[PDB]
Amino acid sequence: VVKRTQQGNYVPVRPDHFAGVSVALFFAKAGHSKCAQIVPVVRQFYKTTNFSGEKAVIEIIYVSLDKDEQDFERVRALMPWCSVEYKSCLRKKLIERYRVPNSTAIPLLIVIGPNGEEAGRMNFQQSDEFVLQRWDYRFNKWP
Amino acid sequence: MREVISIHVGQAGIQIGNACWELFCLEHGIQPDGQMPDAFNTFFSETGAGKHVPRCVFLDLEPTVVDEVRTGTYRHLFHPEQLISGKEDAANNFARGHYTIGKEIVDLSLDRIRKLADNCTGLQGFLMFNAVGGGTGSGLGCLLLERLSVDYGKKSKLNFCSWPSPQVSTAVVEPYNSVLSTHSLLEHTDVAVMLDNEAIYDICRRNLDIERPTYTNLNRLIAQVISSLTASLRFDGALNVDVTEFQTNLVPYPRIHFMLSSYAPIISAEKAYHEQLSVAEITNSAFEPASMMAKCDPRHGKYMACCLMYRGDVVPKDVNAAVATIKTKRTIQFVDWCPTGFKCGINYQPPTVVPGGDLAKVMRAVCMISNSTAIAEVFSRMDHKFDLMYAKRAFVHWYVGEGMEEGEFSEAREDLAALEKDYEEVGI
Amino acid sequence: SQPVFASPLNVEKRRLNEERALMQAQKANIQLPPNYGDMDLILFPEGSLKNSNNTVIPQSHLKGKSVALYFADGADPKCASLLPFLLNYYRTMNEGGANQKIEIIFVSLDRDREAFESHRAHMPWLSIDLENPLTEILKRHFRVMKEYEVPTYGYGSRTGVPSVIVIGSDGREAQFLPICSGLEEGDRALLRWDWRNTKFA
Amino acid sequence: PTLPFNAQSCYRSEYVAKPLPP
Amino acid sequence: PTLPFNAQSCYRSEYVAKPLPP
Amino acid sequence: PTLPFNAQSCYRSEYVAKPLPP
Amino acid sequence: MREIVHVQGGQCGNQIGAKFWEVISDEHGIDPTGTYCGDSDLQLERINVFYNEATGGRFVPRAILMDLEPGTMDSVRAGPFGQLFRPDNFVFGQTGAGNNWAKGHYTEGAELIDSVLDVVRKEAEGCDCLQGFQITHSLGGGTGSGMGTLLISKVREEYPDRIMETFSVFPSPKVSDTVVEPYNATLSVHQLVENADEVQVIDNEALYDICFRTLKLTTPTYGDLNHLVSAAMSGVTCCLRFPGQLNSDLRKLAVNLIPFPRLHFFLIGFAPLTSRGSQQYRALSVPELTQQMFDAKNMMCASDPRHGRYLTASAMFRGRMSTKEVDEQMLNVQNKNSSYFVEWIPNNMKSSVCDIPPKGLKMSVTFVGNSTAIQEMFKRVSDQFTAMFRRKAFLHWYTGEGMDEMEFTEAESNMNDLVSEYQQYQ
Repeated sequence: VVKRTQQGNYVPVRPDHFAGVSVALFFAKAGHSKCAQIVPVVRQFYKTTNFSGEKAVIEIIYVSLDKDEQDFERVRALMPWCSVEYKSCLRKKLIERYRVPNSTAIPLLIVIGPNGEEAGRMNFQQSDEFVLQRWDYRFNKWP
Repeated sequence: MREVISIHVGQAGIQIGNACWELFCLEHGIQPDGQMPDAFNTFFSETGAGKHVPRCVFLDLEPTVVDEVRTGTYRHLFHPEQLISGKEDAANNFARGHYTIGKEIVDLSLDRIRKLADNCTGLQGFLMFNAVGGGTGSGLGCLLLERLSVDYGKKSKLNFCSWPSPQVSTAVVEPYNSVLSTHSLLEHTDVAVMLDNEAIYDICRRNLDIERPTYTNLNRLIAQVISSLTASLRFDGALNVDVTEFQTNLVPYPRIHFMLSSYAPIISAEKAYHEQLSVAEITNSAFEPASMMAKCDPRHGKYMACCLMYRGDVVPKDVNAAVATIKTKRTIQFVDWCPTGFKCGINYQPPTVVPGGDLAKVMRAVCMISNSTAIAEVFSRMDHKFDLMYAKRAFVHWYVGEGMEEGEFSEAREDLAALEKDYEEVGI
Repeated sequence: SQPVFASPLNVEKRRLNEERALMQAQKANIQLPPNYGDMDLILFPEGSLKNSNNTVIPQSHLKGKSVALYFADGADPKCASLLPFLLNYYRTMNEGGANQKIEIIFVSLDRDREAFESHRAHMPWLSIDLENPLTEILKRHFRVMKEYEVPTYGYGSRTGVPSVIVIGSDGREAQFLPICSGLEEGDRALLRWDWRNTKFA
Repeated sequence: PTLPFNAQSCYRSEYVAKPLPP
Repeated sequence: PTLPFNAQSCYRSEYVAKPLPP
Repeated sequence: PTLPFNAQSCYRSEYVAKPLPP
Repeated sequence: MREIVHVQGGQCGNQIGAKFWEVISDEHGIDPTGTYCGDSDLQLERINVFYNEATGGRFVPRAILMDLEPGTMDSVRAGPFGQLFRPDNFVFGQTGAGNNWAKGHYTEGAELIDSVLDVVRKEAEGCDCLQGFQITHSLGGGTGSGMGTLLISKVREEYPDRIMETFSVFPSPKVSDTVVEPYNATLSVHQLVENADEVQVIDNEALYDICFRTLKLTTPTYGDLNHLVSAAMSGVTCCLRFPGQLNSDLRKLAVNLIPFPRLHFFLIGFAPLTSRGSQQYRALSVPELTQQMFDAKNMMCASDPRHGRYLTASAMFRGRMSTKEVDEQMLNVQNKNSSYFVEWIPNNMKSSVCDIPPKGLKMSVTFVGNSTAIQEMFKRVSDQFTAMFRRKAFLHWYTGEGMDEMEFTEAESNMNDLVSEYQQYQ
């Protein structure tokens, strides 16, 4: 259901990767103005905070609300983190359970506790962009 | 064991108190349903199959906030009877909430209080959260404070009132309700802690750098304060102080019990972890006016008493060191007649956090409840607002129409004058 | 024989069990016909139930549940009023806990497949499709009828649409929730749902 | 041909289940 | 055109043969 | 096709987070 | 809990009232048939304030339609969202009041109140706890000004506790309908001051002026004017229907905006208001809302507000929003515009957060302001009244129907005091 993007093919990720870190679900579109705005700033933040030091510290599962295989793959191929499978029913399950309306609700960062629920909520549709540094992982990491 | 009853009156009382019960349920590891997967007995009862119910009552005349809790996530966490609702709002009229519509709901309120206090003897006292500027907050707040004072006369009643702010009001008839409630909580409550709405807006702006807050950010900070006051009751500590010894160390005269609040540190998620929360500087980050939670500059006041409650990795050596450097630091002034003006309380349990909320974990924290003579400005400024109203009887006809006698404005005015004079006298 | 006697469920249950009793007596002073206590049935077989995402869900994960049949119709204004309260109730029951407590199996009174799918697209709890005879047999067993169109054997129509009936292991009604009933306590009789006692053994 | 209702209350959106300390 | 009679008493609705506790 | 941004800043491109001496 | 009873009188009252129930049903997601669609708890948790269950699942309005010509009642029924109202709630006039406040109140309307007061008695008494009434009517017309004011008089002396608020349109400044406006408007105003708690003033020329420079519509029909005015109507009573951070009912507002009892005339406004063209070019934030909401060119009543002083005012914000910048903007607009406000009353403004935004937007505000600048309209109507009265013109209609000579002089004496009362507080 969850797919780790690497060089050459796509590999299932072990559930031991998510352990000891903070995992954020990233609700996004493809080709939307704010979506294309928020992809690269988050990519830079992710790169700097994971490569700064030894240990991986955060992990973001990207979840789409796209309408096309090609669009999903296009928006997914330019990101360093894992994603969720387009055909998996988990994606629509996540949508219905977290109540994104499918707009001002995009993009969204919901950081998640060990029980798969809302450990913390964060919206980008606002002038501020220090919210990337504001989300801190030292306070909500899984065992 | 020995428990405390929390009472919420009015809109602000409901909303502030719900953040309090979010924090208390979280730190004791009990679920929204109310069952965990004897330290918690100070805030939760037992109920049959290992489920815990709070010692709180929710009171409001309009249903629009208390009905919403009943349909919220914590629907089974509270007793159905403990959330009491009317049909019509008090509507910013202290006269209405005290005389007409107050009597039909006060009875239902003190029935549940009677039942919840008679569960065990040797309970500490009462915590009351209310809005001064509001209708039911001031109206029904006085009615319970009056009738609890005659029945449970001996025991302690602590008040955490959302006092109206200097510039910010979001109301117009609020000077009337302020001076009317002040006459009614001078001689019926024991310790009153004054809270300011726009002072905490200042706190969230410079310390925490939230340029764009909301009420959910307000009530989280209040919940951290209330937990710090009652931390000594729940968890084991090096040197505990209870709610009984609050009025002993902070109330020198029976009239003078209006005292400010402060918390430190109020620090962000990214901001905190890169700097020493030293015990020395955690108090230096408490005595400055900008950290004080009332918008009331104490530089032109004199400190009468002070009570500090530390929480977490705190040792007795650093507490005595931090007190000594403050007393010798010049910018604050102590009153001549009170040499031993400090009372230290140390608790072992670290501050808990609401995850993905606003604040962070810090290894130690301090909460301040300090009595000073700075309060003279906030009553004089409220008096200046009231004299303009009363100069030509504006918004009086609503008050007098229900059944409140005209002239209670006059006598409450001179009481606040009597309260103003006492504060000026004691600060010599 | 519970909660009714002359129902298709009870008739088929009596047939199976009494057949089995006869065969066992022949193979092996047992009492014929067998007791209601000694009667047994399988209610939802493997391919009966299915979730939101149309993946098949077995019998076995209904254990340790407060399970209820929701008899509902597409076009009924009363049903349309009832539905969002039950949505909120389901969400707030199942979310404030590590494991889930209550479970709702949907039984339809729609005229056709199109209406079934259109109304079912909203619901996240479990549902039974319209064409399965299970819906009709359960409907007659629990005495739900929109109108008296089918011959019932001297019964009174227990419910009108909509209605939620909490079921037990053997088809016995665990408790009755009075939305449009003897109490007429509509839209907040869902609060009366207890889950100490009503457990799907 | 209307649309779904897209106000969410301030209360419901942040007073949801909250992650227990370990 | 006729309608069937579909009504039963208070006693029949409230008092059925309940199964006995063990 | 319309032609892209192809520069990278010198500070990003040369002060990389260095591996530490042992 | 609380229910609000709607009364729709007159030509103007029916049309602005038919469009009012269109947007409330839109807000609560009611099908024109009467059913529900929209799968949210918020909409239906507080619906009995405006609606009633009918044992078929359908919600009927608590509205009483009232007119002396069956024509305009027919048009309201015959439109979509016409099926919604109860047939029994219609009351019919077999004669018709031709612009004459005398026959609307003294002669013809007097025998038809008996019919309609029964309807309002049946519906109001059946509820658990009445809050109050709202009445939409005209004052130019005969039936609106005449019988609408009589029904105001009758239920105040019957239900003296409950609140009353009126959405009344006034005679327009520049051009006019119902040539006897002062013989209808002034004769209603001296009675409206005596038996109404809140009066919200709407002008035609203000709605034309709003629809011109802001919305850039070339051809404004009564379709869009009634749609616009109804948007202000829902903003007032949103807090009764939806939960919010800072709650505000009608009684909340009445103690809030009324210093002294006899001065209870308001000035209504709505924001935001942008053209279809420039719809998606704006930054919908709390700085931009307040700039637009305090404007002379945004009020629904075209009395110039910067020619007077704001006595008291209220801003009831809506939407998912946030409580400090709305709080600071109230302080900011009050500090900068010090000459625009009154001195002896500090902290004039009010803030009321209503957490559910109007449908399809994200953030709005309604503005109800008790302004002393609306004394220009009472003078100008009285200026028109003096010219006709000194010449005994068009009076033979009124005195033919059974009205006194001395009643007109009493009415003029009443509003002249109302002008002088407001003039003193500048």
